[PDB]
Amino acid sequence: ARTVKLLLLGAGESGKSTIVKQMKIIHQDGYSLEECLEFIAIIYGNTLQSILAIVRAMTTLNIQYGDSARQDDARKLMHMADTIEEGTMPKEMSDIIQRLWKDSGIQACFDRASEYQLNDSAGYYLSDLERLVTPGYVPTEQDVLRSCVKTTGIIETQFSFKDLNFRMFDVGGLRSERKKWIHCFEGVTAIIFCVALSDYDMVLVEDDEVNRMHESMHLFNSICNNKWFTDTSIILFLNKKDLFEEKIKKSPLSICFPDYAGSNTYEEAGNYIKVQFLELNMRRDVKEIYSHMTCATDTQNVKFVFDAVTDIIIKE
Amino acid sequence: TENDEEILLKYLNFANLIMKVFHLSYLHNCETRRGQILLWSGSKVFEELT
Amino acid sequence: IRSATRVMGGPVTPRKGPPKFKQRQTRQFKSKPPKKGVQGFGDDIPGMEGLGTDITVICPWEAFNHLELHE
Amino acid sequence: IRSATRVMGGPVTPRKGPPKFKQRQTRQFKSKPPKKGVQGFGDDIPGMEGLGTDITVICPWEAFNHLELHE
Amino acid sequence: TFYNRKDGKPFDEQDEVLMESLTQFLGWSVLNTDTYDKMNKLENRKDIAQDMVLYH
Amino acid sequence: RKDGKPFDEMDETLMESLTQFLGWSVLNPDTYELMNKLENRKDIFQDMVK
Ligand SMILES: Nc1nc2c(ncn2[C@@H]2O[C@H](COP(=O)(O)OP(=O)(O)OP(=O)(O)O)[C@@H](O)[C@H]2O)c(=O)[nH]1
Repeated sequence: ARTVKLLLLGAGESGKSTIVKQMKIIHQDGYSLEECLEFIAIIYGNTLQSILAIVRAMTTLNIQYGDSARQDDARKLMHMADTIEEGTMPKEMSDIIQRLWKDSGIQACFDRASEYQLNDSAGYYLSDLERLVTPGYVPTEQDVLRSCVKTTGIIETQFSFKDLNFRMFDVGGLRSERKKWIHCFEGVTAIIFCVALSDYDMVLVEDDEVNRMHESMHLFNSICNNKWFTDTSIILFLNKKDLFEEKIKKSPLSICFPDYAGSNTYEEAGNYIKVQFLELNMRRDVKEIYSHMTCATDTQNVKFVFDAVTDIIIKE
Repeated sequence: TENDEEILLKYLNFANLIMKVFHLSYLHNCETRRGQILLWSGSKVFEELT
Repeated sequence: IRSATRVMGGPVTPRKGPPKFKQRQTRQFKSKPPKKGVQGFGDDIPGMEGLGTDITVICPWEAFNHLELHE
Repeated sequence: IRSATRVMGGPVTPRKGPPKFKQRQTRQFKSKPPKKGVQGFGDDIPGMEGLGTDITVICPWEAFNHLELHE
Repeated sequence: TFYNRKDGKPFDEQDEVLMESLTQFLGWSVLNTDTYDKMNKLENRKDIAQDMVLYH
Repeated sequence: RKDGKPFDEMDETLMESLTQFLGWSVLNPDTYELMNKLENRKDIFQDMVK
């Protein structure tokens, strides 16, 4: 009412800025009708980089192409993609990409995507590359909210609800960008922390031998029990529940948490991870923390949870 | 006198025990790291020729 | 006599069933989950706990955590 | 700051002399002499503190330990 | 395969780690036994080429 | 050292074992040079017969 100051932080590459987009574009100031202006170049770059990285990792993982002739195609690509402009996908590119994806050898590498680094949304994109390459394509809103870009600077967002004045800040999730968090620490009313549920068998970009769940837990425990934010409250968010639902059956939980036992379901391990993410709080009854699942690309759950969050902020 | 020697040799059993378990922990603390560094360096010296 | 357990052949067991064997150790990491409440002998070795780096670099703001938000 | 020793800034010594530096070790013999004294914590490790592999090879007759003179 | 302990007690958790680190090291060590064969083939190919040069 | 106390025996043995391993592991970089010379010599002598 008088003022509300929200800060968004969490592990890098967790979908923090997807919430900023899913709020601003959907609700206040209207959507971006001329979305192509940026989305063309952005999606073209993403779809090119993904299929470049997969073929670069093919040699490292020693998987051999399904067919002999395929060995030629990739080479051509790696030569003809260097001298191309940005935000352009000529037919010579699309034909090669579709032919390469039409193989039983690349599937072997794509099944094991934990070892190396690829963008997660790319698996949805490239399958319909033709839809992009056809002239006049204007992206769908679901396709609009699955783009990817590095949230780097501090940006002010003004949500509106319950007749309040809102100011939302967000910051980069890399180690270097963590210095900038100190400026916005002073004089806040609430804090929001973001966690990605899918990343229990991955590694950091900066450091190749550090797990991601452990990194998130160590980041959380530091500010959770600090006295600078004793007065304020903390709101926890869980993203990427869809890929979590997909993956959780594929691989065990023993790799991340060594002493787990049982059989994994979409809900059996959820309470496991939540209780292990909330035990770190020192003040057991002095302060309370709330965590909610969330699919950032969707809008139904966003509407379900954001209004309740704002109401809980109001209640105090 | 000698009685004080008897007293010392009687009440030194509560320190012969405290000081000895403080010594074993140090040896354990060093052996663990000596094993670990050899294993992790052997991981990285057998990856490629260079 | 009979060793007070009344068994002489070999180890006996109440249960029966199919054997279960262990999986190999494929991937390794330098990291462990943050520490629990209580500690015992042999749980302070440098380099065997944490993320391999001091907490200062991961959380720079925690450096001067003594001074409050006034400044 | 009393410090209980009246010294600050660095350790002190009764006497000083020219430095002496340790020498490397090359041969690295396997075996050890037979063990005497009280045991204490931190001993009886199987591989170490022993000569060769087993007693039997060193003293082949020692197998007939329980037997008397006459046989 | 390891077939019997000397104390009398069965194998337990510590022995598995002790006898698994050794096999991990010996598994990693085959790079040298591959490089050996690669060098032993390069040498022979060079000798054959030298003889073919010498004939002409 | 990160405790304020000087090095002693149990920190001499650890870093002596580390350097022993590093000294033994110099066999690999030499074979790299031997390979990169054998291959070139083979190429020269195979281009002489053509
Ligand atoms: N499949 C799936 N992907 C998601 C979901 N939520 C977020 N993402 C992914 O998150 C990406 C956007 O996250 P980022 O742009 O990296 O935003 P961020 O969390 O602030 O991380 P940085 O930008 O690196 O600071 C999108 O490209 C999506 O692929 C989800 O619910 N499901």
